[PDB]
Amino acid sequence: ARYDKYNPYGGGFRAPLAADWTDADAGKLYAVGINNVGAVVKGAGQSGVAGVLVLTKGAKAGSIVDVMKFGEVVEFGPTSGTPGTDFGAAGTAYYADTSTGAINSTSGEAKVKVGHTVGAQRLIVAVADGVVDPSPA
Amino acid sequence: NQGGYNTAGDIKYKTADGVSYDSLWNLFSNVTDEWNKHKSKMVQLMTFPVTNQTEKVPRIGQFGFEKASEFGVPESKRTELSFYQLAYDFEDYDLAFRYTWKFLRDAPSSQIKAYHNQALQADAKLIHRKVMEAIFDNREREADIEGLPYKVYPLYNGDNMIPPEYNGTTFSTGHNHYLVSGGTKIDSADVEMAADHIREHGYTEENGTQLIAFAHKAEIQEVRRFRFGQTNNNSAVANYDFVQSQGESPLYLPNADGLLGKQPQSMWKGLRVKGSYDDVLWIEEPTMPAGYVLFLATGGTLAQQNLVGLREHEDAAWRGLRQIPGNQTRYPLIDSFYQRSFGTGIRQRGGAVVLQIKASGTYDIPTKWTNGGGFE
Amino acid sequence: HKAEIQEVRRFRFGQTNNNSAVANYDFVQSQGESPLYLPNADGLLGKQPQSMWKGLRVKGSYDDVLWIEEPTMPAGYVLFLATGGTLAQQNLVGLREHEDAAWRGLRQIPGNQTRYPLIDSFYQRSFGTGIRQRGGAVVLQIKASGTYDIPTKWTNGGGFE
Amino acid sequence: AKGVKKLPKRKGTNPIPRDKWNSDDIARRQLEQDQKLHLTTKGPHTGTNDSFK
Repeated sequence: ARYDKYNPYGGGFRAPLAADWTDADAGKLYAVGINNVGAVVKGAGQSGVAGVLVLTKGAKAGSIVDVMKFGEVVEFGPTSGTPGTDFGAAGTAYYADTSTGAINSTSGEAKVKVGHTVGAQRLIVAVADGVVDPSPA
Repeated sequence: NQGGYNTAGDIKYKTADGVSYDSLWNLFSNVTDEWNKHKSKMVQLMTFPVTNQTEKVPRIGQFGFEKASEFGVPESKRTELSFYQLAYDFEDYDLAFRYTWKFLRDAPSSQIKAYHNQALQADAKLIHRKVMEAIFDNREREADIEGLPYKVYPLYNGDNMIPPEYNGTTFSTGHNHYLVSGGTKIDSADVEMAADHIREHGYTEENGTQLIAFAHKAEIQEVRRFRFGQTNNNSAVANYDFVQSQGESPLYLPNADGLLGKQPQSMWKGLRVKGSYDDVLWIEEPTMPAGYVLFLATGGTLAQQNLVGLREHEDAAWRGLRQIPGNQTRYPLIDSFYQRSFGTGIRQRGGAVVLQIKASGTYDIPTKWTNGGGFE
Repeated sequence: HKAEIQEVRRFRFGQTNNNSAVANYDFVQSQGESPLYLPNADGLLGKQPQSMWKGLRVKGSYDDVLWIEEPTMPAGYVLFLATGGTLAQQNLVGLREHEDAAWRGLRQIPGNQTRYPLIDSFYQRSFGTGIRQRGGAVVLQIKASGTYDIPTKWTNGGGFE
Repeated sequence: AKGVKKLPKRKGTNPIPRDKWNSDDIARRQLEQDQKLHLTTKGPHTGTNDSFK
């Protein structure tokens, strides 16, 4: 995954990273939230899911990261795939697991929609306000 | 070989029937073997002096356009570099003469000059074997340059180095220039396959190259018989025909009456040329082992420098054939050493093909040109 | 593509080819091809084909058509094309470009993100293609049965590369 | 000009075709070198005959 369209004024925001991100996460996409200190964590923080994040190289705690809420991500595939070889299905919705921050196409009542794909490799990021269904039947 | 110390008792006589032992050794004081003159010529037309101990070959990725739109903006494009790299091997070789004090007192000085001349011959034999090992031994080697290890390569050998793309042709891993004919006698099909395995990498007649095939006469005596659309060995049918060179005798010409085109040159680099097939010149190579053909590109934009690099030491004090003063000095024993240092590797991994004529199984290295098998 | 040229150069008058067809002409190789033995001292009736056409290299001729090895050509396809003469002074495909010179050629456009934190730049070209001389060429596909297939590398809407 | 060469033909008596080779040129050049490996001598006229077969 890579950022391709990002808008600094209300499309995303700066925040400090709560923990080190290792180079094993380089080029992966995660859904992210804010902890009670005001720093970025994978999955929902206290904030719920705030946005999505990609780093092109590993980064230390307390470094500043550009979280995306609205924009486009290219070279996209699910968080569990290998970056740059494994890619999304065309035309499908994508959902964050709020516990791990992992993104895949499987919908679920407690998951948060992060976007949908326009062809296999481009994700239109547009993060939902809350979970897919807060009142299951 | 005889070997050991030179001793009194190896001096057979001062004279026999009025002929001096000194005057016999004086004959051999300046002789050179006519085969060693040929081996030296083959090294000269098949090697270049290595100036750079390592080669790096980079490539760049590529991208395309997108269809435009009235309001929105394009996806972004990036590209990345990557490279292969190749090095040249290096090795040291030694020889000795040892004497007793009685021998140096009593022996003719002409025997010492004859010995020096024979070491200077054994040098030219060594370099030729190590140049031919570089081509025929289908195995990778390692070299250290500035303490970094590098791979040293033969031709393409079924390894994971992917050949460069050429004219939109994209090669895989496992590309291989050590070929087995799959039949007991050479086909036109085999010759055609082997020449095209070169020409797919560039090395074409449009690039200005000439292909040469060096073979033992047992294979040339098949190849001279290939006629267009006629059957050969192993039921192959020849897609071209063998045209004898301008100097070959008229009574060898086939049952034909005109030639479309021009006959091949009679001589190339001072070697006699038998003729050509598929625009490859065929040359009988005196050193070539029986069941093998070497196909080699020459003289284009590509292949403008010869196939094999000769690496030598960076300091002139360590280049050439050198005499070392030895460490038994003057009594009772004396010794002296000769040393030669160099090594070999191939940059143009696609610029030649080795074809072996056998019915089945994998390629064999010719015994005479295996690494570790000996020194000539 | 060379897979078809390696068949075509073997065609000989009155002899039989791949699908039991008999050749109504022989293939005659150009000057600068590898030499060939001929049954007769005069050998050839008529004139041998040119070695080079338009800076491309010619293999030879069959039925007075010049044959060219073309590395861009997909495997099972041949393009036959008329050139020169009274018709066909003008090439097969027209390139349309915009009427105003300010909008012709490859152009750089400065991009909406300018200096900090992000920077953009764009390249644009606009053009299109059509044929007038609808009879000026033929495409032959080598397949055993059924309808013509467009080469996947050249289906319209398949890609930009 | 025409692209065809007329091949040569038999003219009543033909020189015998013999194959030139690179190997045979080495052997000939070695033989004319080896021809120098001779010493002139005194004959049987030396009081010993151990050199003679």
